[PDB]
Amino acid sequence: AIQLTQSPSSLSASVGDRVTITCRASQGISSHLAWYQQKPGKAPKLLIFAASTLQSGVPSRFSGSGSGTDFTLTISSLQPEDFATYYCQHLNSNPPITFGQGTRLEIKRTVAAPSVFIFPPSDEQLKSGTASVVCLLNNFYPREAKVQWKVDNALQSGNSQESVTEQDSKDSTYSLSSTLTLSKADYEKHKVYACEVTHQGLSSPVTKSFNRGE
Amino acid sequence: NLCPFGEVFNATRFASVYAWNRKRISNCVADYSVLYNSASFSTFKCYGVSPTKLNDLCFTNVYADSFVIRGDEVRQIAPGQTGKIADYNYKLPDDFTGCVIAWNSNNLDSKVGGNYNYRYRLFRKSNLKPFERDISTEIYQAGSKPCNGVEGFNCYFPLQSYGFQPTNGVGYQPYRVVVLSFELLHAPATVCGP
Amino acid sequence: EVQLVESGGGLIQPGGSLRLSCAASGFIVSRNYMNWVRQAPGKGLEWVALIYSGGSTFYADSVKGRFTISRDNSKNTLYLQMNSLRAEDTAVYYCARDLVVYGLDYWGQGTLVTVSSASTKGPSVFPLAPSSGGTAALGCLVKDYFPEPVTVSWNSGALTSGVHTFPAVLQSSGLYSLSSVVTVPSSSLGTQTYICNVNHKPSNTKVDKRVEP
Ligand SMILES: *[C@@H]1O[C@H](CO)[C@@H](O)[C@H](O)[C@H]1NC(C)=O
Repeated sequence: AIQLTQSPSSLSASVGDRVTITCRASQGISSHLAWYQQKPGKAPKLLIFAASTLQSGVPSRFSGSGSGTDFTLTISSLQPEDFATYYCQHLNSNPPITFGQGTRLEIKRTVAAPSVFIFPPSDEQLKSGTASVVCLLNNFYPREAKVQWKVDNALQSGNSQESVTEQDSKDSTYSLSSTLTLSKADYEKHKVYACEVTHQGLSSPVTKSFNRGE
Repeated sequence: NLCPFGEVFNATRFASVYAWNRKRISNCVADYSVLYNSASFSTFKCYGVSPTKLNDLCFTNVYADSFVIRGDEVRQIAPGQTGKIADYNYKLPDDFTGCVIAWNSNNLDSKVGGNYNYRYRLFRKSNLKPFERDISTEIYQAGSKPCNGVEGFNCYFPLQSYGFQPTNGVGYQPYRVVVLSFELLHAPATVCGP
Repeated sequence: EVQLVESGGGLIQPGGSLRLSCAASGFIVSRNYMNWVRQAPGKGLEWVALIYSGGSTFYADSVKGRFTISRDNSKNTLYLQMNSLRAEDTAVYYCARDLVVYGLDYWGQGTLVTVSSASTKGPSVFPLAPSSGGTAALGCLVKDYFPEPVTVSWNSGALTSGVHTFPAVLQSSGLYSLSSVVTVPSSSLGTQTYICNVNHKPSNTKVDKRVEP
């Protein structure tokens, strides 16, 4: 019956900016709308109900407005901890309730370059029959970063997987881990394992490496 | 001795549903057939009796209950329903004998900035019995800490306004409802047709 | 000090059955509107079921006839019985207290339900030892488990600054793997012990791994 459409679907802004998300209802719902903030891994947290009433405890930099079909959530002065996905809900006093699709909000900040570390496979893992090699990029901005595995200078491809944390709530940076997986047999054929990192904050690529057995 | 139906249907003022209005109809002849086809009525449903046949029956008493709900809730005004209206505001019995009449009143009952005069009971502990009218305004206790008549956390005012704006989706627009009940007692009959 | 504490999630074979629980404190469930809401991995919020204090129940179309919401007043607990589970039911399931016109003000922490025919498997945990007086990095590699989730902490919760626990990755084997790392002063490598605490509830695997230089 009611479809709710949020706009934009994602967005980035700097600390101190004024941010506005809109929610559009397919028919007039008059003022029965709530706003929620969801942080990664956490339950949604109520921010606004009846389209403009601040839920108790919620910082006053959050405010809402609108009625009928067009609603807006506003953050007057964005803070690093406001990184989240925000949802609107139709406060229907009969069931069905519905939610918008979500609006992802990320913090813009100044370029930070990553600290890089490489970890050889542990002896316990080798005893089992596999070897993983781990490369860590720590506390960088922005999110785009290139990690190249090199094994005796052969660029490896197809045998690694990476993972990125969600943006940090205080320094607003990211971290990344890349894992090169090999059998023990393949691992012992080679000597120089190395991890080469490209990022906007690095003047030239950084490489961290070790020689197997040192 | 024609029945005072214009007093119900054309009443200038309609009750909130929690405080639903009841009118006793007695000692007259009711010509339902002009209503049945009025087509200004978006709803005309009869239970235990037949429309197109009403003008041929006789009843001990007729009650006309009337109130304002939103059009999406009109389906709850029927036997065997559930929902916030049927459970906590106006409840028909299973063996209901009578008719439900409804119609859009967005032009009368809706205000540009929102009309908040019409209200319904949101918070209640259990379901109403049939034809029960609960007009309590006691603070509703959602936790174990009693409220002492202060509103606050876990302590909620039990009634809420609809907020009828003219921009509302038709399901969220005000409808006026009249419920006729046909009481057939062991006494002489006082309302009949032509 | 209102809290809703969920349980009962985990792994279930397609067409199997499962009961979620939500144990509440700070309000009386039998006196409130209560909902289950669910969120498929990477997706938005979907309303599932609603119970009235008066006892009426309502359901999303996508679960009608398969799910049943109920409660136990003596235990102040809300339940969700799920039958004929299919892959599209895989989600984190939240219970919430509903003030209908005032929004959903309190939510449980969520319980992940994975409907899959794959077997459950506990992780192997391996140290990522610190290398060789500035800032060191050390970590734990949590390898080859199914299903999600695992929890990782450091030094029984005492160490939280500079911890990064990465989102898991599914490997071509069909098993998850992840890393958790922390950066500490180099000068503390000989003087402070570092233990990652790894818990995988679906396999009842508990591992504390000391990470030595
Ligand atoms: C209500 O008033 C209208 C307009 O005057 C009239 O057409 C209608 O018959 C009335 N309904 C009654 C008397 O039930």
